[PDB]
Amino acid sequence: GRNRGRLLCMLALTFMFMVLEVVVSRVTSSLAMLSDSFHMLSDVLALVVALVAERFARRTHATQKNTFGWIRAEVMGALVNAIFLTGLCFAILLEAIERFIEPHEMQQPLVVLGVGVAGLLVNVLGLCLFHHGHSHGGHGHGHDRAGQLNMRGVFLHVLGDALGSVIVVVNALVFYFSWKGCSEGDFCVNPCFPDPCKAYEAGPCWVLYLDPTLCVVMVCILLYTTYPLLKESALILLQTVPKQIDIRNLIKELRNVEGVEEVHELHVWQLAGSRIIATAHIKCEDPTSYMEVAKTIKDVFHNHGIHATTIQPEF
Amino acid sequence: GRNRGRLLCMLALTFMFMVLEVVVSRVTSSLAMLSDSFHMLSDVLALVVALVAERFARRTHATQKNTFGWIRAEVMGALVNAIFLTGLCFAILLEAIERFIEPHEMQQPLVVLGVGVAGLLVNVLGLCLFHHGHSHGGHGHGHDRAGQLNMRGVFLHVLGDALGSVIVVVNALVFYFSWKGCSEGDFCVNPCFPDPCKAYEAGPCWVLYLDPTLCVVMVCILLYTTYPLLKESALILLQTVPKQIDIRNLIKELRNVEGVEEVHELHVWQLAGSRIIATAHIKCEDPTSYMEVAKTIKDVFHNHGIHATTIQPEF
Ligand SMILES: [Zn+2]
Ligand SMILES: [Zn+2]
Ligand SMILES: [Zn+2]
Ligand SMILES: [Zn+2]
Repeated sequence: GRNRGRLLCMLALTFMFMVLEVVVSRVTSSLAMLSDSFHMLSDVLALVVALVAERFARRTHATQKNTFGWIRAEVMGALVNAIFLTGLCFAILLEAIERFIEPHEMQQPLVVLGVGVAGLLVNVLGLCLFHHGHSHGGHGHGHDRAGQLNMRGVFLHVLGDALGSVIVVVNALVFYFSWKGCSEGDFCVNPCFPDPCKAYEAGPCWVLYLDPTLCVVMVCILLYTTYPLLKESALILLQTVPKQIDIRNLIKELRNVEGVEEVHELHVWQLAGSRIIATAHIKCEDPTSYMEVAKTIKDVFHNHGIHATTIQPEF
Repeated sequence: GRNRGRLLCMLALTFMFMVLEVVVSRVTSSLAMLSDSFHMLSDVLALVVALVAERFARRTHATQKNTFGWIRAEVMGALVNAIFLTGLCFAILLEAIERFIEPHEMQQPLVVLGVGVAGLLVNVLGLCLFHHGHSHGGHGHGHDRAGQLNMRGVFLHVLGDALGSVIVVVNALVFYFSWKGCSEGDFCVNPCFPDPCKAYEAGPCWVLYLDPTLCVVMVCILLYTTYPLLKESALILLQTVPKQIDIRNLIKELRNVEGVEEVHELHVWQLAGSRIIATAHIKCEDPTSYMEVAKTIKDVFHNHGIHATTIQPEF
């Protein structure tokens, strides 16, 4: 409820800021603003993926197209958001390099500054806002993490953009305060800026390379903060034993338990969130005591937290 | 062996064509070629993430950080390649739109045509070249798909680029054969092309919008051919029952087996490739006949192909 509401609100606000950019470009007769319209198309794509994902994670029930259900869909949503952000980070880095090798000068600094401040406000609002395993429930004795991962994915995109907004605002301010370049055409020369199109002193060209370098630094930050989630997400999709559980201790402890000849094929794997699933085979001697033995076996897995289990007797 | 060899060969050839583009740009004093040097960073990135996938998928061996192995790592490699291609497709579409709204004219058509023909040859070479679940093996009676998915992922990128090379070559040819635009400056006017920088008849402007539209069409093709894999890959990561297996028939057939009145918690899920894993609970009356009953139970799962199983008795 709350999560879907937050995502829908941000998607709606994102469309509103898209319309604001388009109309501002229309009044100003500029096209790079329209280019900013498309970054907005990309934030809208992250938000829509995070959401298919919330509806779907909710169908936590035993369908027959998935005997397990869909919570893993939410983890995958987090994963794909992370991968999308990493791809956008690489494309941003390659644009930063392309602007380092080819400096780019912009026009109408005031409207750029205004749209950048508005985007900074929107992104700060988003960052403040976004701050059948038979497991989550039931003691589990028998005869929520995914939400955090999905929101951290959306939070990283919003942070990414926010850093983009900070870079645009700072660059526009530095241009307006410290760049005195010439465009009138009378006593006009651009020594630093190459490519002064076709055939006083211009502004300090060092400032223009202020834009690339910070962007590069920016992506590093994002990549750093992106790395744990895509690690965590790709391990929720690798059937790796969760870090809290160690298998060597489990094997020796199980065998310690009475009546148990062995264990073989112990697979412990983590479902989406805290729904760790473990299946085992346990050799015994007397099948009748097997049941009490199996309850002891359930007690072990249990101490270790694995409260969903299937342990074949293999007499 | 063969797969790692193909991937390493294409990565090496990709670096060679990167160096060729950089040196050609150096001789020609052009920078958009350097832009082509960067798409190359992306083809190289797919090729590396398709590989770490190959390196890991072979460690199919009961580790204690992952009790299943890493074949799922290969499926995830396929998945991430697909997602990367889809992201590049969206960015390409948004660049195509940005060039539709702002037409772009290029210089030095001959070197662009040569690099495009070389890239077309490289991409055609790549397309012709790239054309413990205890399941793959063992009868499995007891007391390779992932490679296709990973290569189809790499094949789709290579196809994507190949279509990019075809578009660049065709556009360069059409410019050289049907575009007679003016740049000398004497009896010179660009009516269609707006933004003729700062202050005869130019070439037909309809051709210049030839570049955007085809690109858009191109991405559609890619998206179409990309959709099944990312569906197939994201279901290998959703624990959904494989399409060949239906659960309703399985439940009734297991119930029809003599000595069984119950099944509960039937989970059937597909490991990476054809390593379908199914765990079940089966209630019985006489534990001694349970063993022969369990062999019958193994026969059922088996017919259905589920060749790894754990089936707790719950007497
Ligand atoms: Zn963004
Ligand atoms: Zn317990
Ligand atoms: Zn490519
Ligand atoms: Zn069989």
